Amino acid sequence: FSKLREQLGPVTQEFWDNLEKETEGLRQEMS
Amino acid sequence: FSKLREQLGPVTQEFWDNLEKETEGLRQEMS
Amino acid sequence: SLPFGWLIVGVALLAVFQSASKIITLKKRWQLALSKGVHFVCNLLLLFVTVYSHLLLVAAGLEAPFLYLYALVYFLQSINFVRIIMRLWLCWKCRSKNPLLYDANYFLCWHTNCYDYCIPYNSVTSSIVITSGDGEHDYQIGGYTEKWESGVKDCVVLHSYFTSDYYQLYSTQLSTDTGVEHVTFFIYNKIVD
Amino acid sequence: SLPFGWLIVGVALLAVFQSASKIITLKKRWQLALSKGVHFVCNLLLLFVTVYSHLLLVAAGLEAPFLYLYALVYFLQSINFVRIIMRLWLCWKCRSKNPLLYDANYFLCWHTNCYDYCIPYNSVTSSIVITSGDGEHDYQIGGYTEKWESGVKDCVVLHSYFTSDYYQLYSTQLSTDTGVEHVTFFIYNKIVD
Repeated sequence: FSKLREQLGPVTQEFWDNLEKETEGLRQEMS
Repeated sequence: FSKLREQLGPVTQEFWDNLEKETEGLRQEMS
Repeated sequence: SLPFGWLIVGVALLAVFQSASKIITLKKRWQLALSKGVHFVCNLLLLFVTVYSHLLLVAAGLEAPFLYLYALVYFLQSINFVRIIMRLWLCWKCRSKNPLLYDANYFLCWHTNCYDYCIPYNSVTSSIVITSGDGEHDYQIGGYTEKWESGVKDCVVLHSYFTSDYYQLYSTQLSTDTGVEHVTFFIYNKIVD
Repeated sequence: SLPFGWLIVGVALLAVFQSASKIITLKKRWQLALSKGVHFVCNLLLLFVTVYSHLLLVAAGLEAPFLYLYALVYFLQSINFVRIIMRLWLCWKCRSKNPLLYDANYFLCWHTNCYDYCIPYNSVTSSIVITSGDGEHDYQIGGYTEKWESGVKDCVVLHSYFTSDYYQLYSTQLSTDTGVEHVTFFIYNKIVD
């Protein structure tokens, strides 16, 4: 279970970071 | 809006207090 | 006639949006806004599928064993509409959009000339500690953070839908008092009258 | 083979439970348990209506222009299942049921012989203040309250799904230090490694 948790952590973090990068301009457009 | 705001408060509070009262034994039964 | 397939399309879209709303992390402000927007779309889709299935029942003629259920849905949705109105009024009172972004029961607020601070808070306590970290430079309660724009006030106020409780600044803990470098603690005692 | 009327019944029940879940106040512990149970029932009903409408589409033969949608739902639901597992594991790590009851990103925890404390917390801060009120005697952070059973520890730990950060007790503020009667403040500095 520990290996799966270690895999899951950075994957989730990098997904949300990447989503922020690709949506930065659009979120500026709403503001 | 001021009157209805003062109306809503005690109504919500007393509803949740009553729902706590009538469900005390059942919530004990889960515990 | 009202075709049955729009009910299936609405159910599929509602499932997509509800499942997406279950898994959005609430850490950054844009994620909070995204989660609130997705929840709003979810509620609109739920209203659509409820009303449309009720119309399908009425056009079929089998609505009568479901009148109590649909009336219950409409009553609870009316309550939710009133709750959203109260949330908007809390945003107006706090002079902030944070009551829309956060689901907290209370908001600790104070006014400065350049900023209105509104921090989520869980319950009416007899004291409140505001943590201030320098250079980011921020105010923090319960792990909730607002960017520093100005100093603290001697009086802060905890707002809910129906209550407001005022807190007076009693003590300022510096790094020489606590040992925690680059951090100040402002301690507020609840005003009783 | 599969009647269309069970989809309407499922939609009506899902609407009832979703609308009820929107309006449960999260103040007391039993309300938190009730809200989580209602959310669990909501997710089960959502799974039912999704799978059943997909079966209606397959029995009709019109499933294909919706497969990408339904797969999406299933994929998202899979993630939610994993998330629930992690939440349960957090309950195992915190030795508490509070991660199930609360939606917080972090939980500040410490172990005593008679109790395991687990208080919701929003983010990893450089310091944490635990407020202790005597006689109800309780610990409090961010308005979140745990009933007193024992003393503080010199080290507390903030847990999330993937991280653990340790905090060392640096300072104890008494009423003679702060002026707030019947209240103690325990100040913890984050241990840096």
